[PDB]
Amino acid sequence: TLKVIGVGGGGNNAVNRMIDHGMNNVEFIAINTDGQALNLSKAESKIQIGEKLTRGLGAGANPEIGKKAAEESREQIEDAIQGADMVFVTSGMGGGTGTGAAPVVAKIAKEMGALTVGVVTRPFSAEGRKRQTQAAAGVEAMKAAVDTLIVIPNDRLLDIVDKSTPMMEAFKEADNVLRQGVQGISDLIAVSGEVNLDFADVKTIMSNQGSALMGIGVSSGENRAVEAAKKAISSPLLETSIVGAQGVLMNITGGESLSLFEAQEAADIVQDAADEDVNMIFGTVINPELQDEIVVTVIATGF
Amino acid sequence: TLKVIGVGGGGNNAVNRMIDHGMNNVEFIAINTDGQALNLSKAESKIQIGEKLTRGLGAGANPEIGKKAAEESREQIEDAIQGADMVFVTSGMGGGTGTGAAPVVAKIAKEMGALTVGVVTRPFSAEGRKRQTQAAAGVEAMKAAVDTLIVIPNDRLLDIVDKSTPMMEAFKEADNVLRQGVQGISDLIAVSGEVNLDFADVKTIMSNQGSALMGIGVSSGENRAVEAAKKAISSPLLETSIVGAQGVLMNITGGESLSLFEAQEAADIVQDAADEDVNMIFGTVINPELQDEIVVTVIATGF
Ligand SMILES: Nc1nc2c(ncn2[C@@H]2O[C@H](COP(=O)(O)OP(=O)(O)OP(=O)(O)O)[C@@H](O)[C@H]2O)c(=O)[nH]1
Ligand SMILES: Nc1nc2c(ncn2[C@@H]2O[C@H](COP(=O)(O)OP(=O)(O)OP(=O)(O)O)[C@@H](O)[C@H]2O)c(=O)[nH]1
Ligand SMILES: [Mg+2]
Ligand SMILES: [Mg+2]
Repeated sequence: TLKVIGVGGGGNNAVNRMIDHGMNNVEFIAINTDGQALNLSKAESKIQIGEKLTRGLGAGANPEIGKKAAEESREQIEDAIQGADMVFVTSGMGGGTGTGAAPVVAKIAKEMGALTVGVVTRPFSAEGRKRQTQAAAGVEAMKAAVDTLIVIPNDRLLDIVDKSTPMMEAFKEADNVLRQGVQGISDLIAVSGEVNLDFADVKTIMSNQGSALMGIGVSSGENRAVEAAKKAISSPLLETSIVGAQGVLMNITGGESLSLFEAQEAADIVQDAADEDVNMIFGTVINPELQDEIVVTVIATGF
Repeated sequence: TLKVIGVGGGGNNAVNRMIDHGMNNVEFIAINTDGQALNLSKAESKIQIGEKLTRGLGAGANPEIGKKAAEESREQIEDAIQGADMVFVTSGMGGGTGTGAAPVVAKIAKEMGALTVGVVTRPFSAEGRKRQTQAAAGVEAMKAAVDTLIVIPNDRLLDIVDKSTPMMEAFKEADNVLRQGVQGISDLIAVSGEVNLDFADVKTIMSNQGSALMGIGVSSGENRAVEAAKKAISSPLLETSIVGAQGVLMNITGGESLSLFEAQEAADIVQDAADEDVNMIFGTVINPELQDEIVVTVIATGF
């Protein structure tokens, strides 16, 4: 009676999240151009489009490919729609597959008679200008091919999460913040007994200082070192009041691939942000359970 | 070498979170007045204080009890400190146990020679005026008994989570938002086949409307009905632009205890917020996996 079709990479991930969470009496269909990513989809129906233009590879962030690739497979798409009274076209706008194919997939199911509802997201502004522009063009194309369209701008995703967070889960977040503050110091000073830092350095930093401020920044990807350091500096506690810090304690924790040059980089970032006479000591921790994300946590004292 | 002591209810929950997450080379101690809650603590060291004043019950949000209850057990507290070079006093300020005992526990370990570091949180402003005032008094007492004090105001917890959220986890949140939007409609209309709503009502609401806006609000506790409805109305998509909605679709999902009067209440809240000529239909879903929290999700159309 109801069919939900995830088109694109992020569209498939949302569908897989709809399945892992208990969802019944809905028929799932995964549409994508990445051959490998469709193998990861838990959806019953899987449709690969545009194999002649991509050879099983991704659409390559070009929405013009996504438009044609969906047109080349008009046959198979209509077959999966058959029998549906209402259809959900869930996609992430800004890419090449979802940005181009989702409007096509919508117009097919709409002209086939079903109630076509689009449920899409605008990308984060940090993803670049081109991805935002392509998304805007796709949302306009989506609006002209659906009965109703739901637009989720990722820039306002933080507040949607806040209103959808119960008070029980809120304290669980506060629990993890207290953990990150304590672990950020203990994993740096008392580190078993091969080679690490000592105590007298930490003593001078925190002995009878008084009020302290904390910042946490987690980042991954190419420029993960600069980004994680920037995120930690712009936390509400330290964005306006690290320049007066006379003592700084920094913990950088990363996966197996965490280079030592990457550690000095984030250290130099926090060091420059602090006072000129700052007394900064830092160290590095290798937690392999983190795949390739780093967690820069910094404590500031003095004032 | 390092000891972390969670004093109070929330203090124990943070310690248990420090243990479930892989944390090594630290000695955990749980201090509290709730006899049952200390049975739930995974900490190796457990200390119940003030059994004569509370008989194993909670301190009752009176910080004066927490001060004496920690003084009555000065003996056992000093025994757990012994051998520590640095001690962490993690507590939630605003209560009765943590607000009063944590300053005492800190001054004991500080005069015993260890490096005393306080890691506490201010309560949410939504928790009341008295709990904020008691926390402010306790933070002042904490500051006068520790070497350094870390203050986490829960009002700014949302931004700390944002900077500590990697881009991989950010899309996982967006995945769950798309799920909540689609599930909020499918669980309302096509509901198997005993007794529920029909299709022609949903057809008139969404046929050729165009742009739509979504709001999600999750709440639990005593006044959970009004709160969850208020949270959904003040989402970034609907807080400024539901008054012009000519059609509203509302899904209220709750646990086993979800009363039917509770459903009409939240419906009347959203109904009043919309336009006078609004065409609102709604329904109720019982998901027992939710213990006692409700999830009000609302779709708006028209404009
Ligand atoms: N909900 C959700 N959105 C995502 C996810 N990953 C990326 N996005 C968003 O979707 C936009 C486009 O990414 P994709 O959907 O993967 O692009 P695609 O069309 O599937 O991939 P290409 O065929 O190479 O163009 C990005 O700008 C992100 O904002 C995800 O895992 N979940
Ligand atoms: N980190 C964290 N903080 C919490 C948690 N629960 C409550 N809090 C905060 O702690 C403050 C006081 O709550 P509790 O710590 O439970 O008070 P308590 O002293 O342990 O309990 P009483 O002995 O009855 O006074 C509240 O205002 C909350 O803001 C939690 O689970 N984790
Ligand atoms: Mg992809
Ligand atoms: Mg308690």
